[PDB]
Amino acid sequence: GLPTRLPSGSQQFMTTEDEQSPNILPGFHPSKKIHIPGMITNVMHMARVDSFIPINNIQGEVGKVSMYYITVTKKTVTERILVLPLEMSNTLFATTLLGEVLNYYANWSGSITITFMCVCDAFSTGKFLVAYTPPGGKLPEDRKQAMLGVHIIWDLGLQSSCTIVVPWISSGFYRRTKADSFTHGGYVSLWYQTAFVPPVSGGTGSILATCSACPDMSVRMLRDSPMMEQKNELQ
Amino acid sequence: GLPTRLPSGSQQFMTTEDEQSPNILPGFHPSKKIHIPGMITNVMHMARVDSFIPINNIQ
Amino acid sequence: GLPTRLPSGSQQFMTTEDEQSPNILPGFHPSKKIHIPGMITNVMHMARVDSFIPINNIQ
Amino acid sequence: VVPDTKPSGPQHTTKPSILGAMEIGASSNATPESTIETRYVYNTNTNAEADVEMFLGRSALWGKVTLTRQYAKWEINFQEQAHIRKKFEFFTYLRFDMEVTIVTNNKGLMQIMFVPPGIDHPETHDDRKWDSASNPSVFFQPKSGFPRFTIPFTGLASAYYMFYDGYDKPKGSDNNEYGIAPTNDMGLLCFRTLDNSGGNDVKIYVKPKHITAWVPRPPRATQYTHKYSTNYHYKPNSSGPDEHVLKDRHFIKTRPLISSA
Amino acid sequence: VVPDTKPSGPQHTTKPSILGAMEIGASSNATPESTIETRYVYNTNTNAEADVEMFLGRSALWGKVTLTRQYAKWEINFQEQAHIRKKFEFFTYLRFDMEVTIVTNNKGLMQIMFVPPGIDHPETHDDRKWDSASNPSVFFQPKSGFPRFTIPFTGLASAYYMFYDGYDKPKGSDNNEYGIAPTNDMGLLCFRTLDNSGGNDVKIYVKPKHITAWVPRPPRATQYTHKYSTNYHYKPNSSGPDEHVLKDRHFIKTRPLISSA
Amino acid sequence: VVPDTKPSGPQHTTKPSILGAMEIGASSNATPESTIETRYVYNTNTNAEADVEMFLGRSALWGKVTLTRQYAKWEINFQEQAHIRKKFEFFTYLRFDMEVTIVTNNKGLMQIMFVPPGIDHPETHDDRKWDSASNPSVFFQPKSGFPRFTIPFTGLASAYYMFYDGYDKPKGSDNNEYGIAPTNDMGLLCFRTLDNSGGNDVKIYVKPKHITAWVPRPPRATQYTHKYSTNYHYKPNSSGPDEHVLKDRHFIKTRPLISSA
Amino acid sequence: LKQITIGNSTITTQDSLHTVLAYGEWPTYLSDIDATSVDKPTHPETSADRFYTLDSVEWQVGSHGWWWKLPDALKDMGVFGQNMYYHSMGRSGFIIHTQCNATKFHSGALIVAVIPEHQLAYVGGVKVNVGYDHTHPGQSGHQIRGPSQSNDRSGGKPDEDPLFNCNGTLLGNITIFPHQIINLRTNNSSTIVVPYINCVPMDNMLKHNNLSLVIIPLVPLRPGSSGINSVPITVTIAPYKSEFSGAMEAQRQ
Amino acid sequence: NINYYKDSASSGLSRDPSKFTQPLV
Amino acid sequence: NINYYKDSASSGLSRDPSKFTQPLV
Amino acid sequence: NINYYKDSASSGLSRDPSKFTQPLV
Repeated sequence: GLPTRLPSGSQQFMTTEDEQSPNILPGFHPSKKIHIPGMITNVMHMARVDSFIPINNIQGEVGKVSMYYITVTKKTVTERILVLPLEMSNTLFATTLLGEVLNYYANWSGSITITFMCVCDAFSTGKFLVAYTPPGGKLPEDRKQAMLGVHIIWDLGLQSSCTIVVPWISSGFYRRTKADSFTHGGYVSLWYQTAFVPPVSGGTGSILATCSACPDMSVRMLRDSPMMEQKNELQ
Repeated sequence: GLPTRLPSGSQQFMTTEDEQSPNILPGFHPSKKIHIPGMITNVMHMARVDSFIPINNIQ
Repeated sequence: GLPTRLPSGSQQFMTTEDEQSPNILPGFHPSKKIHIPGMITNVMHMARVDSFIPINNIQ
Repeated sequence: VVPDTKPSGPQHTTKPSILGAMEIGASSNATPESTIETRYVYNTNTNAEADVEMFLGRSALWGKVTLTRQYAKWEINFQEQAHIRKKFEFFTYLRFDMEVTIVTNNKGLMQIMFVPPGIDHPETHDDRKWDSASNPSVFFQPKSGFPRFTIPFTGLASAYYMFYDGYDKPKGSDNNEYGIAPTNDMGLLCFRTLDNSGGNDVKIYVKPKHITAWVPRPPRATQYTHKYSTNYHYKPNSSGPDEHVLKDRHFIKTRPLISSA
Repeated sequence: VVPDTKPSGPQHTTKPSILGAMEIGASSNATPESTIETRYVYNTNTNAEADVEMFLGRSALWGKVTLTRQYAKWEINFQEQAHIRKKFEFFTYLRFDMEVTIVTNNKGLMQIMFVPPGIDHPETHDDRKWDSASNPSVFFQPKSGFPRFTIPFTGLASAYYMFYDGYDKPKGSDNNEYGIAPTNDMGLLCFRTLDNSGGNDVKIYVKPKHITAWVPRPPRATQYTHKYSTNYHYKPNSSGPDEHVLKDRHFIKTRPLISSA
Repeated sequence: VVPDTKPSGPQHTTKPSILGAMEIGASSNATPESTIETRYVYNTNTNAEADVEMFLGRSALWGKVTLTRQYAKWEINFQEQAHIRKKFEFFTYLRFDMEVTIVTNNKGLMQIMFVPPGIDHPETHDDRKWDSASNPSVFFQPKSGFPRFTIPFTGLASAYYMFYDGYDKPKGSDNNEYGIAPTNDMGLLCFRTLDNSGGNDVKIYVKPKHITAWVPRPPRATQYTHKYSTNYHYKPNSSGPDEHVLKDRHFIKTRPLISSA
Repeated sequence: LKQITIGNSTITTQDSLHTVLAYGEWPTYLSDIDATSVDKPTHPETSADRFYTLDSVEWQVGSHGWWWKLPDALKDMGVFGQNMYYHSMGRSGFIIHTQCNATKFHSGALIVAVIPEHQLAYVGGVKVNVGYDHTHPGQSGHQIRGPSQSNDRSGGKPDEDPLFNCNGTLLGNITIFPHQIINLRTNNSSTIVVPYINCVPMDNMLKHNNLSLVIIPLVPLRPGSSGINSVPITVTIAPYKSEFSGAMEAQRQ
Repeated sequence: NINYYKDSASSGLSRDPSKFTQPLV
Repeated sequence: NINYYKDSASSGLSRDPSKFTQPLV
Repeated sequence: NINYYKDSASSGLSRDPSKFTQPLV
């Protein structure tokens, strides 16, 4: 007999191992593999498709389609319209394609895209300042403070969608998915740059927002997702 | 000792596996294989011979 | 089956052995190894740095 | 690996790589080199833990059974455990061999008979149908071993239907069955114990391997209610005089004020 | 693999590839290219699961025994379990080595003695005949292991007789034995337990390998009644005053009306 | 190996290789060839047992737990066992994969679920959270086996912080957490028993491998008091009217008289 | 500008975007390497492949959406429908064209998506398969009617909540499907080309609906300064590279 | 293709339809 | 890279994003 | 030198003192 030894870890069943198993039903011939359009090879390719953010998820809107847009108007003074804390566990991102893929993974490291679109008439125009306050920085609460971080300024005309690329600013190499105080991601605040001027006195505009991942986004340490529960028994 | 591991599925008896087994009665010499006409190699060759259908199977 | 034997010392856990173990979390990619100054490879390099002796250790 | 970051100086361009269009149904290619001043960053992360093989190939739990009189039965389906049913309902069509492992706390001598579709299974232990000639069966002693065996892709099509928008009988029919229920059955496993020793809890861990997912979908955003049924309206209290109130059970949390989070 | 389908346009031929003859005792070669308009179909299915080796080589159950006083005996034969006896009675002559596996729920230390033909077996446990010098025996502990051993082809002819239309003694003899009963005996297995621990149920799973089937036959279309006897008239109630009523027990179901099914 | 000793005759040199300087912060290179008359000594000792790999790579005990109701939980940390916490606190930054072995005196069927950071663990046995789809889990039977699995380096930085001189929240914050506590969490292991057989004592032996230590430090010269806290003032008697007396618990022994030892 | 010509019919647009090509594949015929029946398939190619324009719907303030099942919507549209009923099997790609134009005073948006296997959820409660008559409404479409506790529950009515895609998945993640948006500010139409997406070469055109066209008013329709409070939406679908096989009697009754 | 028991009968499983369906002269 | 069961289905785990994110003509 | 688990992190144990004792310019 050839001398073999059974080290520790050799009569166990680890769910995430990679072993070969005896084929029950031998000689079995599976049906042929035909070309079905749309084949996917990587879930990050799902996490790179823009999906709307429920930016108006207040207690009266969840469950209604009106939780996907907020209403902007002509105000004399600048105001903070909207804040999106970069937390891939926050219900803003944790329900989109980006967030619902990233929540299966404990860590994520890359750059985000956020595409703002204004749905209003053809005569309404306006400028907005989309600022991203880097990690460690307080929520701006004044446009003079918000415009010091990574920001852009997008017009409104003949083209309605604009993209702020939240760059990868971090100390560590990976940012935890469940947002904590050590790896927090900062905030993305949307400010009236000059106004929103509609063609009438009380006109309104409805702003949407989608999120996706840049090609350099990565994830690691697959886990359970907190975005699914089972309390009952499926019968 | 060479390190080996026993993954799951390695003290079981699956009826439809393909393993080698120790020959009881060693040195045994089976009787010679003569040419018997009609050898079959595949049951589908039986399934390709016409057979009558009980088409009037009423009570 | 290839004949193997399990000598003594082959279902045990010795704390100071050197074995391979199945990687939980496969596909996991560790963060990159950057150049941190001061890397040590041997504790005797610590034992070669002068350190004061408590020569007046009276009560 | 993921691509490296390229450097980017101050640009004054007349072709904005920022102003895209959400209406055209295409996502933006805007990398941070388009918005800010980047530095070259040798970036070597991989999404190797995200590809379908390593995403789904993890041997989750698919079903539990309980040996009542040294006998229990389970029809193979991923529809009972919501956590893995969601990861599957990510995609529309899936093609995979599966590797079944049985974690039983029983002690003694058990038998698993994989009953292919269309025949009668043993309705109890010490049934005559257990002496089978062709139904593949697995014997094992739970102490010293976890039985495991691979079922190749038994499809009757080029893939599995995770969602099926059709019926199996023509229009005027009466017992039409919506969904994927008729599209496929993977047989069933009949467990029995020949001894009397151990417990009755049997867990069936199934690992999809050689996966090939085909059409992505919006991941399920609501707790399930039934199997094969993709309903989501939960009827919580069938007894009380509110049975006609249907909870929703989604995962969208609300925040007190926008522009403050 | 199976052959591909060839294309076939509209044909106006004077040699009909449809009109054959059933009387000539030959089956028709009519492939669907002869009747309709086909398209080329790259067809890659295999009948690999149908060849005799993979059809019969599946280790079915051949016999059960019960250790009465730490002792039980079984004479090797496929005649007791109808499901495998039918798959064998498919063919007339069969030549195969067989691989015997013993699934016993006993605990302790068992012994199997394969008694070759012509000698006396141990009539009980703790018999003197168990201390044998040449009868091959198998010891095992049922926990941690299933004993398995191959019996090569012990034939006294070039094959096994599944059906034998003859007798073993000349005409005027008195105890003539019709059938395959005298044509071959494969010995017998004598089981005993040296301890007292476990149960008494022993199952003998036998896997025909290196098979070579020789003459096809009409598969058995009636439930068996005896072994080695190929009777089919079942005498159901021997006690009651109907013992001379013989059921048939076939599997031909009847339909209410032809031309309506 | 260590270098050989070179010979050295009587030297009358004007460059003293003895008179150095302690103030310059550099240790002296004075080998015994500088002070006395040496002989050539083929010296072949190795410090191979002192390099970081063989110094720390020995699979020490990291934590104990006790299965209360077939359930116990342990968050991975080296902070509870002082003997290994000291060997780690030798260095400032450490980068290592770790190999976890579970020495349990339980009998039956146990399960270990390695819960990655950020999700909810099962708060008890027979919790619904045990049926997980992606949390890697380890099943084993304690008799016949010690379960072992490697956790690669899960760092969120290029190394582990043994000491961290910072906080995680900005200045005005209220629940700031000093030390290495927020810098990293390695998840946690949830143990449960599916049977009822054995004891409840579970020991977790963890072996750092592929180590790369980064900044040496003065080894801890005082008994620990808390975890993650690097306090050393022990408050021995919290009850009595001396609670405000803090022992020191160092290891410096005193001698009766210098110049006499 | 744009112009799409299939047999016998032409589509023209003036403020139109880039045509979406579902999953980057054009509709093609069934290659021999992928076919599984033996009978020769039929190719209409000019009387089936043309733009059948279904009924126009009314986009008001408070309209929740409409979904059309395909190829069920075309079951009575010309020789395409006639072939659907006379052949055992069939496959076809489509060229879905949506049309809605209001003004430079109106506002709003529509998320026009194409869901393969849009297995609809039951309108709630007990486990009941949705009725056949409801997931096969024909060309008339199906108005979504919005969520409520008072929706009828009899006969397997499908789910009426447009936020949960009527199937349990959140809207806004619908953009993973081949989709487009009709923003009345910028464009007034949407074109989508969809191949035959199904895990089997051909299947019955009546029992199974591969695609589902879903139009949801993402943002309501403001009339602005103009007394026009509603705009008609028209859906012009055109089979393309359609082929049927296995002839038989009409599967009507 | 190894045979561990150094015997032919110990191996695993080993591996023209006109004899029927056309048995004519 | 050995396959111990001499079968394809018995092996272990096996091993362009523009189909989405850009499905334009 | 075989690696049975086909992974780097699964291997066994892997394998200038002047940075200290002389950190001068």
